[PDB]
Amino acid sequence: MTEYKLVVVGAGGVGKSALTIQLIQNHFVDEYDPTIEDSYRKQVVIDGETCLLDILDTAGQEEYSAMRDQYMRTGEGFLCVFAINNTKSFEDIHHYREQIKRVKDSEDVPMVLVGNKSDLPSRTVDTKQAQDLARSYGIPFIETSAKTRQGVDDAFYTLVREIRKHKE
Ligand SMILES: Nc1nc2c(ncn2[C@@H]2O[C@H](COP(=O)(O)OP(=O)(O)O)[C@@H](O)[C@H]2O)c(=O)[nH]1
Ligand SMILES: *S(=O)(=O)c1cccc(S(=O)(=O)Nc2ccncc2)c1
Ligand SMILES: [Mg+2]
Repeated sequence: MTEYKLVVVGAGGVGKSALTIQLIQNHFVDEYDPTIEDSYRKQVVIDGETCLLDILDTAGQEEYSAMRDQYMRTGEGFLCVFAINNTKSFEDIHHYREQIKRVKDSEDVPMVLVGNKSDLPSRTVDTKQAQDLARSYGIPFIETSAKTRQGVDDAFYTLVREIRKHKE
């Protein structure tokens, strides 16, 4: 079956681990060591076809590591995550997108902008702001909650579909 290599990037605290663990293991985890980088694996059916997802969940201290570099070079698509209640994490999005463009040496990189923690009412980033940013990057914007599962499959499977079209 076809395999897809996905990488979840964004500032610490935005919910990368929670989004990934929710997708892979179907549980919301409120206390996951922010310093753990790990790859996760799941067999899923997307548009009728069984796929294997391999997902790197990133920790900040590994950002410039050689081993991170190898995963980024081979990564086929990227979720750029911020939290809708944290303006700083939204401000940081360009940093992650820039790193991806550089490592892939490409303007044609499958990516989705993810606004996580949509269940929280203390919003500080507007959907219109993120949609504008996503449009400027040529990518979709998907709202998620790792807590309620809102949008979680949609974010990952949208990225997969983008990789699939990029390859095929
Ligand atoms: N309410 C809510 N909390 C979340 C969500 N995603 C993550 N969190 C919480 O935010 C904190 C940081 O999440 P974590 O996954 O460790 O972020 P990471 O540093 O990007 O891996 C934890 O307390 C999580 O439970 C979400 O969608 N909603
Ligand atoms: S790592 O130990 O090299 C590793 C663990 C699991 C899966 C892989 S990979 O699918 O070969 N590469 C990859 C790249 C980017 N994101 C996820 C997985 C590597
Ligand atoms: Mg984490």
